[PDB]
Amino acid sequence: AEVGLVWAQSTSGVIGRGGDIPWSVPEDLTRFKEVTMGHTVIMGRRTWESLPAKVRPLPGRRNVVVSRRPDFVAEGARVAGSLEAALAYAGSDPAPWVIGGAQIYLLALPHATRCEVTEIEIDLRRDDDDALAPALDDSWVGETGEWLASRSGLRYRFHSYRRD
Ligand SMILES: NC(=O)C1=CN([C@@H]2O[C@H](COP(=O)(O)OP(=O)(O)OC[C@H]3O[C@@H](n4cnc5c(N)ncnc54)[C@H](OP(=O)(O)O)[C@@H]3O)[C@@H](O)[C@H]2O)C=CC1
Ligand SMILES: COc1cc(Cc2cnc(N)nc2N)cc(OC)c1OC
Ligand SMILES: [Cl-]
Repeated sequence: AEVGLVWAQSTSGVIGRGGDIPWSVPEDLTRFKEVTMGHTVIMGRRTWESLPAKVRPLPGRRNVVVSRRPDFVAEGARVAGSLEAALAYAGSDPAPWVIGGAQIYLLALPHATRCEVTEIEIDLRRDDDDALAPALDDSWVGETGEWLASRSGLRYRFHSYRRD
């Protein structure tokens, strides 16, 4: 099983602020759908909460929420008490995806063999309570696309990385 991580970050490494994603780049949500469609999507409890209620569970995917609380309620999702448990509920899924947030990416990173990153050209100065992207060392190899204009007026680009 190829455990993948998918996220969007500013160039500075911010993925979340004030419980939200601090930009609007539609092309990123489209990409996210394209990558994750048909697979398990594993998320931390706070990410689950960040999603608008009507958008969740994410359709066409098996949703899993990681919590320490074995009685946590996620309507339309399986709740798991660890990342290892989350990966077990993925079953025979050949390519489960971890979809955030900061805490869960760090948990998953040792299992991961693929990362799909959208970089957003926005000037965000890291605050103390920002959610931050994991750093990838050079065991990770891949390709970086060209800068693209979003409908938003910001630029973005895709990075695809893998390791054995
Ligand atoms: N730009 C992007 O690509 C994305 C951005 N985000 C943003 O990221 C932020 C959320 O990230 P973050 O705050 O780090 O939270 P997470 O989504 O990573 O969830 C953290 C929670 O996961 C549970 N948890 C953590 N570690 C463990 C463990 N070892 N075992 C079991 N459960 C565990 C806990 O839930 P509990 O307390 O219930 O036990 C904890 O509160 C939001 O702002 C969101 O909008 C999210 C997804 C993608
Ligand atoms: C489809 O809507 C959402 C998707 C995500 C997760 C996510 C979004 N973009 C990327 N590139 N990777 C991800 N893991 C996170 C969200 O909010 C925190 C979303 O709603 C706004
Ligand atoms: Cl990067």
